[PDB]
Amino acid sequence: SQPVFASPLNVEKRRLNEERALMQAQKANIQLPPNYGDMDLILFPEGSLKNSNNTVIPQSHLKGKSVALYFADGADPKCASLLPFLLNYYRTMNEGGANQKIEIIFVSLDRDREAFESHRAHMPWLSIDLENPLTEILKRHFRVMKEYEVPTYGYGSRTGVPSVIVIGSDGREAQFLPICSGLEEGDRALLRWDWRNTKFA
Amino acid sequence: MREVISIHVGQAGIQIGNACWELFCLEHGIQPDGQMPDAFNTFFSETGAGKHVPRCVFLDLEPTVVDEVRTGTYRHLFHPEQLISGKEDAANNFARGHYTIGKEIVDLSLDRIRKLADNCTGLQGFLMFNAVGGGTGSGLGCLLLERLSVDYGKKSKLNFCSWPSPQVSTAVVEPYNSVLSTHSLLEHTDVAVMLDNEAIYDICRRNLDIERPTYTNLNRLIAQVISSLTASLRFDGALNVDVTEFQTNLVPYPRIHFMLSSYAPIISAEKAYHEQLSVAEITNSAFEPASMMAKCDPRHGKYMACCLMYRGDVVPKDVNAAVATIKTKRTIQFVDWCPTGFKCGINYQPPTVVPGGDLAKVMRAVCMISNSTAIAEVFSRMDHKFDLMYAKRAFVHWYVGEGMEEGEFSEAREDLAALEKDYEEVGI
Amino acid sequence: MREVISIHVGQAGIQIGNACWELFCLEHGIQPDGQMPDAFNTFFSETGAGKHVPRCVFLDLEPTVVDEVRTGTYRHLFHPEQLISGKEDAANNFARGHYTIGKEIVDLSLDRIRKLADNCTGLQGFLMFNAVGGGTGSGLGCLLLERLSVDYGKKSKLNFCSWPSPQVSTAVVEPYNSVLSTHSLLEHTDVAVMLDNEAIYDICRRNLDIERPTYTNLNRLIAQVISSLTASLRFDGALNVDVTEFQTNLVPYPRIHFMLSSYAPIISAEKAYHEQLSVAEITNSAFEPASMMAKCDPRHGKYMACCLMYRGDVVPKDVNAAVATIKTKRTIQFVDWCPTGFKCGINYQPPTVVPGGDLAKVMRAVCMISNSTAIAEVFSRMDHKFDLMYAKRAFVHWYVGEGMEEGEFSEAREDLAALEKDYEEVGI
Amino acid sequence: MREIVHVQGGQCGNQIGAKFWEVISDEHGIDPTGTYCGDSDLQLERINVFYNEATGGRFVPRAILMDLEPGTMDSVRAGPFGQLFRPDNFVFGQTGAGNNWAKGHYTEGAELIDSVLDVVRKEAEGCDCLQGFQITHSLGGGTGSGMGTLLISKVREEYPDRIMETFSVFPSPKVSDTVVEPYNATLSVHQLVENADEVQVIDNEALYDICFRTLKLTTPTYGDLNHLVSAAMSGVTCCLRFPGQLNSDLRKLAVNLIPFPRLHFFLIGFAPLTSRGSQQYRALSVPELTQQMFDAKNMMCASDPRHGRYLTASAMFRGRMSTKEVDEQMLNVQNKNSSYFVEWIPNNMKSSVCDIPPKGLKMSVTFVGNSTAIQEMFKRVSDQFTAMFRRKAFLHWYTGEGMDEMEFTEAESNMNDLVSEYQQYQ
Amino acid sequence: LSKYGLLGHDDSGAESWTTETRSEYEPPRLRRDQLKAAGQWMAIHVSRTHREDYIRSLTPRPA
Ligand SMILES: Nc1nc2c(ncn2[C@@H]2O[C@H](COP(=O)(O)OP(=O)(O)OP(=O)(O)O)[C@@H](O)[C@H]2O)c(=O)[nH]1
Ligand SMILES: Nc1nc2c(ncn2[C@@H]2O[C@H](COP(=O)(O)OP(=O)(O)OP(=O)(O)O)[C@@H](O)[C@H]2O)c(=O)[nH]1
Ligand SMILES: Nc1nc2c(ncn2[C@@H]2O[C@H](COP(=O)(O)OP(=O)(O)O)[C@@H](O)[C@H]2O)c(=O)[nH]1
Ligand SMILES: [Mg+2]
Ligand SMILES: [Mg+2]
Repeated sequence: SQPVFASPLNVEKRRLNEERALMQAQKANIQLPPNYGDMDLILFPEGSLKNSNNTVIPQSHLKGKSVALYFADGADPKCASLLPFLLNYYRTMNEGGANQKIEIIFVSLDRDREAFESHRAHMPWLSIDLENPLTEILKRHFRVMKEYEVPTYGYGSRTGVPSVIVIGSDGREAQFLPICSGLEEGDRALLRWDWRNTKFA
Repeated sequence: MREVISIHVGQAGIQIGNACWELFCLEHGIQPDGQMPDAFNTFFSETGAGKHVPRCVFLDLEPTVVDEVRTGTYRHLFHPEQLISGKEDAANNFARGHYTIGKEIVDLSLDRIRKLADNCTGLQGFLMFNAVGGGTGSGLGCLLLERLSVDYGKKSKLNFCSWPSPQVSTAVVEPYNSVLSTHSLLEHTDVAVMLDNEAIYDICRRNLDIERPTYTNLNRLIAQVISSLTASLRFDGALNVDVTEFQTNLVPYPRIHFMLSSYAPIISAEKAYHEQLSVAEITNSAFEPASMMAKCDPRHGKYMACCLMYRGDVVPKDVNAAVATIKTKRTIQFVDWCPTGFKCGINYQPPTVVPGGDLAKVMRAVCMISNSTAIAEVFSRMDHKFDLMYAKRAFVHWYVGEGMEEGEFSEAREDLAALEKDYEEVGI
Repeated sequence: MREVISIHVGQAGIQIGNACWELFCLEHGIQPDGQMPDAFNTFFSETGAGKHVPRCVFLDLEPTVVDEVRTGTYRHLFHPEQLISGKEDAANNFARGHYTIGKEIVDLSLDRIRKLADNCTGLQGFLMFNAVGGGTGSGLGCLLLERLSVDYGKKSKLNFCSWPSPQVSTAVVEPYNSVLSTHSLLEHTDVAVMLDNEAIYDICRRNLDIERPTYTNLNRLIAQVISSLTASLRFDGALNVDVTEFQTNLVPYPRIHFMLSSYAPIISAEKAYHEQLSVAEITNSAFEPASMMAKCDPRHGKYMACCLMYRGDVVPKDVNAAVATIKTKRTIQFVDWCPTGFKCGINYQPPTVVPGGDLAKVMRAVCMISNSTAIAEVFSRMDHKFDLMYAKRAFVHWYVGEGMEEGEFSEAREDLAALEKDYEEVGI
Repeated sequence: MREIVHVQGGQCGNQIGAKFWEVISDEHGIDPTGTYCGDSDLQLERINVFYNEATGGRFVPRAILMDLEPGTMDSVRAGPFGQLFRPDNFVFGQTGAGNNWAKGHYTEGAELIDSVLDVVRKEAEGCDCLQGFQITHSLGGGTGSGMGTLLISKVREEYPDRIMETFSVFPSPKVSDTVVEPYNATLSVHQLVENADEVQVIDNEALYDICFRTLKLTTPTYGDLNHLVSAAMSGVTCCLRFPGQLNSDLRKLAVNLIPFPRLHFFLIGFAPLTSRGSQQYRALSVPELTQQMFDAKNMMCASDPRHGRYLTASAMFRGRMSTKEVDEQMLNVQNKNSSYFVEWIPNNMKSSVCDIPPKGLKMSVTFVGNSTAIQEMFKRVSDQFTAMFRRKAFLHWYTGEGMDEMEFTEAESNMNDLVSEYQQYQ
Repeated sequence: LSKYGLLGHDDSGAESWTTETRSEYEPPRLRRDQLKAAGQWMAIHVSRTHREDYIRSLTPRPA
């Protein structure tokens, strides 16, 4: 359910969870469907995360970190004005600390594979390739939209391109980072990122 | 048992109300549906299978926000006719909201007030929130205080109104709206608390330091403040100072109950890691002469009384040292007939912060609801704005065509001038 | 109880303090984020989970320096409210930071110093870092010390100020910023330590023997001086000295408060092997005229008082032999009225080294803060350059349009000439 | 933050400003369609100093282009980086100033006043605080000299507590286009001494000659002529957008240069300007730049400072470079050029370590200097005035649009009173 | 020839652009690391030598 009801992650959420709850039904005072606390997910499969040199990184690395989706497009000039600023904020968290603290995952709005690589080589943090359908189902979950083409389900777009958002363990958002929002604090709202209340646990 | 009734008049009071009831439901563990997976009894009734309804009334003469709540997230936390709305916006007219369009839902609003009050005995008071500077917030608020002083004369009436600021007042006819509600809250309201939109603008731009937050963030800071007021009702603590004590100790005169508000520490996201939450510095910042919520400078006024509601893991010793050092500072002064004017109501529960909002998880907090003779300047600039506008009959024909007679314009002016002479004479 | 704050005003103050707070953070085992993976109380403040906030202010009118530490690797060690920015550079003008818009900076800087001082069991230091000839170094440096003089009365004002060189000035109005700063630095600060740039480029020439040091290698040496000066407050030692008695140790007269600085041993790691640095030879290497850091020859300046700070595994008895052979040595002039003029403090910890710096690790070090009459000859040459600026009134009427009255150059001149004449009558 | 407002004035100003907006854009790493490319904090964190947002991330310069003829502005949309400017920022003249100061300032330029104020105030008050202005214009023609000096005569008294830097292209002793030379030159300069904060003198005739020995190419087009100017255009304001060990800004640069309010005419030059044959063969260091910028032959102005004497010098070095190698190397040039510097000011120079190198080059320096050597260039303009004014030549075109013989004689009297302090400060 | 034009005497680009404060005042345990790969690191003698006293000088603090 969090933060958005209708999303491809959250229709897979309900299909997965009360399926194994009805596995527990005829296996045995269970209640159907389960409570939102009882639903649990895996956000990224085994073959999703790619680092800089295109090797797989599992989900176990993300523990004890502050992981945030980075919804961005290479040709967007507002992404161009943000990308160095978030590069600086990455290296200040990482180097200023015994264990590197924040972690940024990439999803892209680019045109094709070649445009994806030119935006990828400038980025040291982890990334998700465009051919994975995990990217497109994440567009409809956190409601990031460039220009309204795909049908939204009675919603209005929360963000614009680009938008960074910190997440939790079960697909929820933790706190918003308004670089283009109702606050529209461009290139300054990255300081609002916390790391005491949002830990991917 | 032990419960209070909250009233919201005008869409400013509604936008306060959906913020306070946003915070009240989360700190009690209940949901927008009304279920939780007996401290909640002061704000929510019990109905069978754990569903809770707030003890509130929503009043607004236009549907532009009331049915929008009826389509919003909090549809079914509220009772259906808990949200009362007419058709026609009163539109910045005290006379319209007092005579013609107000009375069609005055009888509807008293019917819901009776039905929620007689639910359980042991009611303490009414917590009314409205806009003084508008039409229906001032006019329909005046009739509700007129008709509640004749039915529940004994019960408390704590008001929290959005008084304007000298710089920005966002209106052209609000000198007429404010001084015409001045006649209503002297002899009817028990204790009136002055709030101000642009003072909370001042707080959120330099202390929590977002460049552009809006109405929806002032609503969070009001919700924090009224939470710290009502905390002693809800949760246990070292000392219990509830809403029946707030008037025993802050107001010494029947005509002197206009008094300010303050909240410390209003901490941003980045400020919480470094700034240690010493009880000594949160009281100092609460007493800071520009950290309150009125644009009301107290350096050229005297302090009558002060209550400090501490909320969190607070020991009373460093509270006693915090109130020791605030007397020893020569910067502020208290009035000469009152050497001791402090209250320390402590509650063990830490403040409940909203994730994804703008504040951070603070271990301790302090709420400063203080009476002072500094009401004189916030009402004398208000008197001067009335003087330059009333002298040439501007916006006068709108009110006299709605039933209100010319002459009540005059007697509200010397009613405010009499209160000005009261605050001047008492500070001697 | 032990507590010293730092006030860095000017681009020199931020750059020197950039080296100071990186040296202090590596010495207490503090990462750049602030948290350690009871001696930290004197320079930092405990908060949260061991995360330390330095008792400091980084003040600068112009950007591009103060945002550089707002964007470097030390952003999240500093509280972001003592990081102070304006928009306009003080522009190498004394009267821009003293007689036009810098009031918006000083009115909240005193607020931040008050907030830092309400964190303290006992205050004993006012370490101010600035450049004399810079516009905001002299301009706001004058205004902050007069505000702190009337705010905080009888405490110790430390000041490590960068005097301009005899030979280079990197400006043409360096006399115009030096005589004005000094005219109000005599009556405001308590301990003024002279620093001067190519005394110390020449130090890095013949001692550290590296072919390109810069302004940042200057600041690492100065940070080593401050660290050894205040090491006695941090760790226990054989003979503990205190910053509040340097005030009574050095100055003989109320107007004679200018001292010197010299650091030893300063040998890079390649030549730190041919000789074993003993206590009796680091004293001679510090007392030599080519090791002090203001390039004034003490051959023609009579020594008055002298204080030596020791850092490492040093016993006091070879200190006693070392100070005896200095006292009997004739090439160091001591004046006839003062036979006892040495104060030696000894601390236990070895001096720390930046990882891979031009300084080498050493088991012992000496810092010397010495009062001498030779300051009269540094000041008499800046005295001569001020008349030769003022001969046909060059660069004076933009000061007049800035806000100073034409004619306060005259009493700033007479204060500097009273400084010229009084060391002459002392030395007899 | 600190906003600089740029104006292109006249045909020379429009063309020299087009190349400067090309060299700033790729110094910040910006595609001429508006999108930023280059991936660095240190060239993007200070971009609002010259540029503005466009709610798409696009950056548009804070530059207005103003000209009384439509010819050479159509060339800058046609040329590269023509889409970078704002279309509203152009203001048009459909008549064409025919080399006359009278229609530049009084008559034909009066109807363009109500449009040029409405676009320069719109750009100014949109920011929180303006820092200064920076115009580029030539004293030769009419729409640069007369129509440009009309801007200084109005922007100062409406924004009094600010500054501006005017880069004036000055005429030639030897070559002569724009045959009515001394009338436009004198009519601009007497306004310019009273009412402008500093003036940088830029000389075409001399900058052909830097292009003939140190850059020594046979076919000098107006492109690389303006590219050599745009290096010192960029270096004089580099620390406004870039950090440094010892900083400098325009307001500071005025405070420690101008001693008396009536001398503010400054030489300008850029080092290194290394020949194409000498490119690989210079292990470039601080000693060889110092002799290059204290070299008379390498000055953009057509004045030899051997005859003159530097009242105050200034150098904004750029790049990763040592700081005392600035300091005692300039003490060496005082001790060797003792007679080339004024004796009643010791330490006559600026040092300023702009910590960011020029575009592609490891390290450089930009020299600006208040010199008394300009008195010979100001007196040949004076006798060029008098030689053509005794014969009353080329005056009927001026007087027909509201001139006076009286107003021409305080133009020469302010010219002589401008030269007057220079030879008695020697 | 170049890739940057006439003013570029050679090619460095903005990829080689940092400041002295950013390059040098970076985290110190990091600054230990790349220097570790590139070269990180009256006379009184020991009690063995028979210079000055050596009998009772050997007993309380042997060396
Ligand atoms: N605290 C607070 N005050 C508000 C808010 N919105 C408006 N106000 C104040 O309300 C004042 C005027 O009253 P309004 O809220 O506009 O409307 P009203 O009082 O219901 O009267 P009508 O306009 O006739 O509906 C304005 O001057 C605002 O200061 C809000 O969201 N929070
Ligand atoms: N020792 C030392 N001196 C410095 C340093 N930085 C600047 N200075 C000296 O300060 C003098 C000029 O003052 P700055 O600090 O550069 O500038 P400022 O203090 O910000 O004042 P403004 O001129 O208005 O900008 C120069 O002559 C330098 O000698 C530094 O990091 N270390
Ligand atoms: N640096 C430079 N100088 C030019 C350029 N075009 C013309 N000039 C000079 O400017 C003078 C003509 O003035 P101009 O600005 O064209 O007259 P205007 O159009 O009326 O302002 C000639 O003597 C040229 O030497 C150019 O593109 N660059
Ligand atoms: Mg009404
Ligand atoms: Mg400065």
